[PDB]
Amino acid sequence: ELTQDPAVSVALKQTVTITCRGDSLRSHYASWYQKKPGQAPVLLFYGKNNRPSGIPDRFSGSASGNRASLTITGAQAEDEADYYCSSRDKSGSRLSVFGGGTKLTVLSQPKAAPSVTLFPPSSEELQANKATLVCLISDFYPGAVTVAWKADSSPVKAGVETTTPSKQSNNKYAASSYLSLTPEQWKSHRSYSCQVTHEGSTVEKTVAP
Amino acid sequence: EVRLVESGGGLVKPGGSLRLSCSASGFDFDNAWMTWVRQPPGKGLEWVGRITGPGEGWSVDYAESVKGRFTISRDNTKNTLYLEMNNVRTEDTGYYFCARTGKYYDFWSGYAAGEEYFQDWGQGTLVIVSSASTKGPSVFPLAPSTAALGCLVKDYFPEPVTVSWNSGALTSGVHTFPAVLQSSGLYSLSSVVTVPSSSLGTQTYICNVNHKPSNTKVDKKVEP
Repeated sequence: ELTQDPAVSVALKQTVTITCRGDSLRSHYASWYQKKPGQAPVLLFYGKNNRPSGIPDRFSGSASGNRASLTITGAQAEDEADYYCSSRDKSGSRLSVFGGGTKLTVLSQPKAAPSVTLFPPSSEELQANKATLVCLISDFYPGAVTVAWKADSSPVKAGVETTTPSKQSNNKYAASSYLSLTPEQWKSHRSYSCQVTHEGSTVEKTVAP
Repeated sequence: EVRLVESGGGLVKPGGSLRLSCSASGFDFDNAWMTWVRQPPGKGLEWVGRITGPGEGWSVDYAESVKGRFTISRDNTKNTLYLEMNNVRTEDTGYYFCARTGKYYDFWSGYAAGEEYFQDWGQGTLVIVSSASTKGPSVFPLAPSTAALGCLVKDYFPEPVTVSWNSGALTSGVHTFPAVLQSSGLYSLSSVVTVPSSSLGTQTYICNVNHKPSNTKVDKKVEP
């Protein structure tokens, strides 16, 4: 399995490195891919040092240990996309595996902290034997957040469903995360929190019955 | 000059079947290794499988989560590749890519020393998996505790739904968010308007939800 950081930001004309980690990388090289929304992926680098014709020289791949890295020197606005690493899953394996992907944002706007609003289950919904917490995240840049739901201070994993962030009209991104609970589960606890982390800062909103 | 076109996308119920076709041009297709890759919407890429040419015995490999259900075949006389999807599940949604695959080969080491890479990709074909065919939404009020109130639209298929507030009179501060597909295969979304706390009651706010495929219109007032 190959692991990549989900988000990376770079300023215009600067240098950034996206790194992929995995056990199989100690035996095999990694190919690197760029995918833009609504567009086919593009192979950027493969093998030890192999760059396809048409790929600008400012892209370059390196590898050491269990790590394979892609470097972009002098980043341009056209470099904003998702980047994926691919390799064998196991040494000598016949299969191939992709990495989680890394959203590279080339900064085009000031960094914006997310606005968060947490909504408890509506009374009518509870009368229908359902409970849905709605956490709404808007007005943030760059478009990458992590959402952690907590019942009291105990982490909650079941019932969570989160959308991938998408650009609003005001040029920033917006996302939503829904926690579905049984009506009994909502009544039992003192509080249910929605915590949104973005660029190293965490915002917490809390609801209670 | 190298062109790959995927086709066969559509909606299939769980347990159903569907064949994707990927037509190739501008290269010697008879020898090229071909790989299927899929991307769940808003998620990353997943390697599905690869089929080799006649020289390698038509050897095919499948990802673990897909083995036994999908079959890869090809018609070199027609320059097409097929992904045969059977016992299809909800996780199979939805964007499927065929890729021209290169590989390292050495006579002593075979292929075990090297890796594969997909030098060209098609644009993709979308496969949606869900038992639902047409389902109107349920609408619930998100009451205010700057204040914020909105509506919750739940359990509809297919997209789109359109949310307007006060029959289009209210547009400032309105923010309808993108929908989300649940594991059930249904969509839910929320639209919220943010107003100062003082004005919360002086004006009444009603959201208008319009799901055209099920031919439903829902109007729901929001009260504190």
